[PDB]
Amino acid sequence: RIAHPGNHTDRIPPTGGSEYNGTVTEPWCAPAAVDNTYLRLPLIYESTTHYQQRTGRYYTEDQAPPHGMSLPPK
Amino acid sequence: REAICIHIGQAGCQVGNACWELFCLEHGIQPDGAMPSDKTIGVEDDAFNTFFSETGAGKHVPRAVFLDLEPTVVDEVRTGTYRQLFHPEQLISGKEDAANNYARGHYTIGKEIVDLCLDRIRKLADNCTGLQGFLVYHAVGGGTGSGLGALLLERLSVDYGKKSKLGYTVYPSPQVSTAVVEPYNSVLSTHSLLEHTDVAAMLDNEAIYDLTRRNLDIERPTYTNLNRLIGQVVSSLTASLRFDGALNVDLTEFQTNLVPYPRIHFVLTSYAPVISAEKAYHEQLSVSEISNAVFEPASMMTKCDPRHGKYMACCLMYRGDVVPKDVNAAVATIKTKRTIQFVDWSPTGFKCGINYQPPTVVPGGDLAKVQRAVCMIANSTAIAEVFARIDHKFDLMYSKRAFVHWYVGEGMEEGEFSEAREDLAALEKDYEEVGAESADMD
Amino acid sequence: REAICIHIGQAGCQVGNACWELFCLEHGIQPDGAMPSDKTIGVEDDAFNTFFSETGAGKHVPRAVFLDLEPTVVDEVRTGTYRQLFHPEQLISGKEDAANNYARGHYTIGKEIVDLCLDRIRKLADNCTGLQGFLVYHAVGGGTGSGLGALLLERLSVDYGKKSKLGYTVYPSPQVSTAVVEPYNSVLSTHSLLEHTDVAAMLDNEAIYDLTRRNLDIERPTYTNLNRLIGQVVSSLTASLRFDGALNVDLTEFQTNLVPYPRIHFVLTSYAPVISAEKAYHEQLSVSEISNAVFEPASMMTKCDPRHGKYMACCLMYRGDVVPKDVNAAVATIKTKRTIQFVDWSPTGFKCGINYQPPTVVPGGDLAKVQRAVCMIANSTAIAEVFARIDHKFDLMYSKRAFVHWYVGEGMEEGEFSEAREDLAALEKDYEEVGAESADMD
Amino acid sequence: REIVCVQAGQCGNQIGSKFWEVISDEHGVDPTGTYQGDSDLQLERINVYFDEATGGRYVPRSVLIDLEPGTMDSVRAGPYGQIFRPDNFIFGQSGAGNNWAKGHYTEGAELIDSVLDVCCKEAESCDCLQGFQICHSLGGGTGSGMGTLLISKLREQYPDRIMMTFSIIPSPKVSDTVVEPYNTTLSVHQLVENSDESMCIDNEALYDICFRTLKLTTPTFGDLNHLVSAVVSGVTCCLRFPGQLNSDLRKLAVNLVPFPRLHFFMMGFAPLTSRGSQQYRGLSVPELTQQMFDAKNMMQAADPRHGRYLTASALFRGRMSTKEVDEQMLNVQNKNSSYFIEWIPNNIKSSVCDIPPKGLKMAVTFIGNNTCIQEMFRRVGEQFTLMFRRKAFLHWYTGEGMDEMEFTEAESNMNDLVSEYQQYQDATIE
Amino acid sequence: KRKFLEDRARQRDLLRRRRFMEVEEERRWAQQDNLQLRMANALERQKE
Amino acid sequence: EHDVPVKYIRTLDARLLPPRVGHNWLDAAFRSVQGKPQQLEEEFRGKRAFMPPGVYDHTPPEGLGLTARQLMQALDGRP
Amino acid sequence: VTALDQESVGMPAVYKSRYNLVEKEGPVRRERTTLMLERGKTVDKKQLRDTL
Amino acid sequence: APPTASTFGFHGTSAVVANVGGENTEPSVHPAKKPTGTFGREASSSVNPSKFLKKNEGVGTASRGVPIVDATKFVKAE
Ligand SMILES: Nc1nc2c(ncn2[C@@H]2O[C@H](COP(=O)(O)OP(=O)(O)OP(=O)(O)O)[C@@H](O)[C@H]2O)c(=O)[nH]1
Ligand SMILES: Nc1nc2c(ncn2[C@@H]2O[C@H](COP(=O)(O)OP(=O)(O)OP(=O)(O)O)[C@@H](O)[C@H]2O)c(=O)[nH]1
Ligand SMILES: Nc1nc2c(ncn2[C@@H]2O[C@H](COP(=O)(O)OP(=O)(O)O)[C@@H](O)[C@H]2O)c(=O)[nH]1
Ligand SMILES: [Mg+2]
Ligand SMILES: [Mg+2]
Repeated sequence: RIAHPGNHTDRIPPTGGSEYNGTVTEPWCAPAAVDNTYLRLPLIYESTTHYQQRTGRYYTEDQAPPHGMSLPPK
Repeated sequence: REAICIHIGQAGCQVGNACWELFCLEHGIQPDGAMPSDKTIGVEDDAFNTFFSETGAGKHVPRAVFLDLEPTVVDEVRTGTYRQLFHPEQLISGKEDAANNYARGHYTIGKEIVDLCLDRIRKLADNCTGLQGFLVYHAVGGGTGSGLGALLLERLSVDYGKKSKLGYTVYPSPQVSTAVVEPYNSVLSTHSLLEHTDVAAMLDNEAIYDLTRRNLDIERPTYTNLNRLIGQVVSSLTASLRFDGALNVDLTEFQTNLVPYPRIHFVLTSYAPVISAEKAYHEQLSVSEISNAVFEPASMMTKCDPRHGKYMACCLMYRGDVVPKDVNAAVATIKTKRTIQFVDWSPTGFKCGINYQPPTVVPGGDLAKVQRAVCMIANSTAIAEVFARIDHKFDLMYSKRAFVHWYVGEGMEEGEFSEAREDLAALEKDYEEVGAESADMD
Repeated sequence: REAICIHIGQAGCQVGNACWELFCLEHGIQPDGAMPSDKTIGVEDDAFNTFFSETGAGKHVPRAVFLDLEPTVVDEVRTGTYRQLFHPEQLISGKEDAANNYARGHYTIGKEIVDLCLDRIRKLADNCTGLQGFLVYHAVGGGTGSGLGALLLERLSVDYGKKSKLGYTVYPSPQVSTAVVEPYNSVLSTHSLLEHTDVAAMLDNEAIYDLTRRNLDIERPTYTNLNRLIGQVVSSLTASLRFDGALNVDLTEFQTNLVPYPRIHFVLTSYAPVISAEKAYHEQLSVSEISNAVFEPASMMTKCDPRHGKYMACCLMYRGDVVPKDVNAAVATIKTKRTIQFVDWSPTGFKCGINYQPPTVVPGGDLAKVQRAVCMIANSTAIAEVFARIDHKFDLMYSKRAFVHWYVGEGMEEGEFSEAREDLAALEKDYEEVGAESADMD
Repeated sequence: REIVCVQAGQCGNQIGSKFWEVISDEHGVDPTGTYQGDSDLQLERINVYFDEATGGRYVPRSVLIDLEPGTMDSVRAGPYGQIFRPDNFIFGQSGAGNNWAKGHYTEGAELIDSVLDVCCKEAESCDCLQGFQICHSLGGGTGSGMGTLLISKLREQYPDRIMMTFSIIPSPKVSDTVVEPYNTTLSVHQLVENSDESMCIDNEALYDICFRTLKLTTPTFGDLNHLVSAVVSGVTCCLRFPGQLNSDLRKLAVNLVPFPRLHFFMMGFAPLTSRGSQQYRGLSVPELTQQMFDAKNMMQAADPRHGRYLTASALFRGRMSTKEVDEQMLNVQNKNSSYFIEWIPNNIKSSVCDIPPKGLKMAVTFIGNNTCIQEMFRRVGEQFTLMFRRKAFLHWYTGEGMDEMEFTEAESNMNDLVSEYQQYQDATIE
Repeated sequence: KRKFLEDRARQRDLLRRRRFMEVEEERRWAQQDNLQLRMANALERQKE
Repeated sequence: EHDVPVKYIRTLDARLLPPRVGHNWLDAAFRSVQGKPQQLEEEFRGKRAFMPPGVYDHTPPEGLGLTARQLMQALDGRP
Repeated sequence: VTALDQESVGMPAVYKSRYNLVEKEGPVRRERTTLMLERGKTVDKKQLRDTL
Repeated sequence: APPTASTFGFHGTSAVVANVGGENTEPSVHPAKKPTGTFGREASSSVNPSKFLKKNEGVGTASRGVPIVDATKFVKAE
């Protein structure tokens, strides 16, 4: 029902955890490089093990502290 | 009381990340090494001591080394979230890999790195007062894991002597494969694992993938799921040291009960309540149900069928809310089955352990929360089929000397292939002979 | 009670600057020589007396001379921050250097300056009531340090007689090098240090560089770091004279316990908690850990490995909050080790000292602040390997008479090269013979 | 772990300009040379290809060699040209004339000392040196002659490192140069003795990729050199970014080369599809594997159906499951079992890297060691024998000074290479 | 037992939420592709 | 607020797309001027050169304690 | 080295020399000894039994 | 005997800390000391068309199948 809402009256309300920029606490900001405007930068640039280290102690990924795009996480 | 963990190469370090996340979360140590200053439970219990030591500043730090020949994985550990937990000396990294050559690891490259490893192990063993073994995690399919793991186990075995060495080993899956040269490395590895380990637990990634598809509801698993399962198994085996219980089991009791003859030390491992949160509400999960679960071959973490062999000894570890009478009733029910067979020279087939601390639940985890669990390690003649497929693949490849020039260039005599293949053949014949009925008295 | 320090040449004056910085900051004497009225030291106290004397108005002045042939370094001291601390007579400077020639320093140039040095040293020794030795800092690689240090030690040994002379010497590093003629100066130097010193401590700059890169986290070390480490070591050794403790150790006890035969006086030195502030807070620092540290060859301040020889005597100085049970347990653990070996004629291998004053920390990022430390001086046959590399470099150069005309022109017979090389060869044979097991009873 | 690049001749310098554009983009280096990236993950491995100049700037560790500066004069005035170090441009005063002997013996020996001096200057600065990387064509003149000269000198000087080449090879249908068989035969003789691993690309296959697969209306050499730069930057991706299963040039060589003469490889890159079709098919690991073995996406004229695979390698970039990769590689091996050499139990190695190329969710590059490469060498040997029996253009090479005996040695060595491939193709278990 | 039941309930709810979020995420990946496709088509038309 | 604003969607600009095969709007073979430069010879003769500016940042560290500030500050005969 | 106990105005908290130790550990040890001597003279068996 | 646990004199190799064990060995498998380094050799004089490269006469390296490590004074692990 989320994938194909169609014309149904009983639509599923959004969860509020997914955002295009990847952060639920910070608004969109213009990137330093012009060609990176359309990319989802906070999601592309993160290793898998770092992701499971940061997100491991939370039942849900939006409760985790923001990535921060820093070599040691903020 | 204490145990020291040695993590080698990529699989061993990645499994280490899952293990130490779990052990921190189970004891309650924060990722920065400091316990919550406002958490006054009332009695500061000693249970951490099996895995942590204090820095005198009151930080906890763990009894582990991380060993790699390439920098990337250890630098990833150095820059992650747990930066402050580890002592920086514990994270040892070389410059360049062993390039899938056992010969390069053993002769050329590991010989440079091995003395730093020995100095760290020396510094750990000096900060103990009842050390009772080493736990080692590595894969035998890759070059540095095989070559440096063997070299390091040899050096440990000369220096420490009688101290126990327990290995968790990632073996080549029977048809899933990741590299071409896996048979050579596994053959050359098995001589060292035969001589220089007290119990060896065998793992195949294909079995844990099947288990995560079948039991859990995960369509696209990745290594973090497997590593969390392995961490749960290790926590179950070491729980007997750390928490109150009815029947404790020290690692020497494990070694005494599980190993009948000094060469017959390769064991199968399985874990019962692998279950999703949605499945957990349709079923009760009593002692007898999970005891019945550990004996089904669908539960095993190694791709072998135990119905094709005979059990010699089983060690069953129960943790959580279990009562000994229920364990006895379950074991009595297992004994009746006809598709479970013990060698006639092993009448008293079971060892039990019972611990009160239930398994911990990890926030991002995929396992459900459950009141009780059981973990089994068992020794069985079925393992002989496992060796046979490597020997056939080695014979197929070695008949044309398909890659040998790499090994000879990196320092190995061609003769060493045939020696190792004959030694593994004799081990196969030992497992054939032990399972032969005693028809001598007729 | 009192000790006088003599600093010769460039390394010896710069290390003296670092030492007196440290001794001032530990006692609390202001760089003007006064003492602020807000401190709780008390006017009556005497601990300074080992190193300072008062004129009666309460200014402090130190028991030291600085000797150099070039003006620049002493003029740097004269124009620096401690200008008002030193008496101007103490800072003695010639016009021009000994140009890396031992012969020029000993025969031509030092002979003019040496009588002034003896008149100032006499003026110091007349203002004492319990002088108990000379501490000498010099490098044997350069011309004035070798030549004037030897000449001055000869004159001191005639004039003062029985008074003890303990040397700290910067020897030519085994592969780091600064000048071509280092082997000649070091060979010619060792004869005088052999005859005219009671205990000789050996230092190598390559070892202190290794220690500051490996143990400390310093990417770009400079001589001030090395000199601060040396100052800490001297402060540790002289702390036993200056503060209360459980087991005191007088400077005569070092020579009595450490020296078995009158020629066997070359000793290895090491210091335990050389550690950075970030590592120090990652690790506990009990007595037994730092005692284990002083025996690793990675801890040494001389580039030698003691595993290639046998110990004859060890003297262990503990300062700070230490309890005798930890010293006894540590020494018994060291005795247990299999890679640590003592000659069979030295059964009681250890001397202990225990002082309550913890080591002082000098502002900057070269040592953590710690409540306790241990310092070791030890006599071992392994030192013969250190001399052998200089002899090989000497033989290489002397095979072609590569530079000898300079030395012969400045006043030295060619015979002196062969004499010195044979005397150091005899010192190696002494270390070979002393280390030979007593197989005479068979 | 630092790589040194060498770009030789017209083809090499042109491909190099696009390669260094792609690499500078991936690490977020502005065309002024200033770092302007947006994550530390970009910065933390910049050393692999760049040296650091003062206040921000990065400079690329590459040597450019050509006999006439025209291509180099164009790239320098090009949009990224400023990044290159001025001292790294080496040029002569007369052209190679598309003649191997001229390029190897007369202007080669004249210039070569300055190239070796620059390569040594660059090599000794690294804390640990990985293999050299060279891009050149085999059919040309300065590319073939000076590339193989430099390769021989570097193999004398650095025998313990890895030697890697990317090489352009003559199309089966139309020649770009009349004397291609001589230059190709002599260069393959040099490579087969000296090289550790060599990749071959046909321009005809890139033209067919552009026209058939991408349906480009007006393709240009910038597109072909972008395809090459894409595969080249993909093979090295695991060296310079984190991942779940790291890989390395030496591990690729160890898994790909069964015997030391068999080091010539086929290349492919999978996610190619026209903008009109792209709306009709989402990216997924099955889709990548199907495209990866799809001949539309393969960069050589020879077809696998006439040979057998000894070994293959796949490098995946992106966040993806390892299970799907493993079962796809098993399924392809099981369904097409006759095209895989049966006395090796598993021919495919996989590797997984976290960081995809910009603007693609996932990508894979494919390297294949297949016996159908023998048909190319056989064709070149035929054309060589046709020209040599009649002395068709031989006076140029003999006038430079070559002995005719050199030609018979190179022909014999190629014929033995073809025989060795044919023998291993038809081997059996018995 | 009651506390264990409450913990199991909250865990199941949070897992359901996460399962919703992944399906929410895939469409944003699709949008990221769509923007580039549109701009490329417009530029091609201008060149023609 | 988290989505890309419409100022970057409703324009026609070729710099927003990363380089790739098929992105050939801004390259050679389409320029109005196709003359070949003689930059190298002129550069080696020393009458033209490139020298881009650099970047330097002069921010002071934050959160320093009293002792650190004192350490930073550290570095006539009349009665 | 700072003092274990706070509210200590003495900057050299640990400067235990001969003179400091005699002039500081004389009075305190003597006071403890005399307190022990006089305070233990009045023994009360009943109060000790009550505490037990 | 070479110095033990040193940080000088093995630049360009794969070693991190050289010779911790204190045995008679080279610091690393790759040559720490070589005939020529950054100075280079003469290559113009050494190339002639009359001494051309012959069949199976390439440079012998570890990838070809020649144990280069046995020719140096580096102790292998027994
Ligand atoms: N379960 C599990 N298996 C892994 C993991 N990492 C690698 N493997 C498996 O182990 C084998 C590869 O061994 P590696 O650890 O990569 O070898 P290595 O230790 O890195 O040796 P080198 O390649 O020489 O550096 C393959 O079968 C992989 O599937 C992991 O994190 N978890
Ligand atoms: N640790 C340490 N070593 C030093 C210092 N200064 C010089 N050295 C070393 O000592 C040797 C040089 O000896 P010098 O002291 O310069 O010789 P000199 O005493 O000045 O003799 P002349 O040159 O004739 O004046 C070299 O090995 C230097 O590395 C120093 O300040 N600290
Ligand atoms: N793919 C590609 N091929 C090229 C390019 N430039 C030249 N070639 C090919 O390389 C061969 C010519 O070699 P060339 O580079 O001119 O040799 P040189 O004269 O020694 O530099 C011919 O097959 C050309 O088609 C290019 O930019 N891209
Ligand atoms: Mg690896
Ligand atoms: Mg001087």
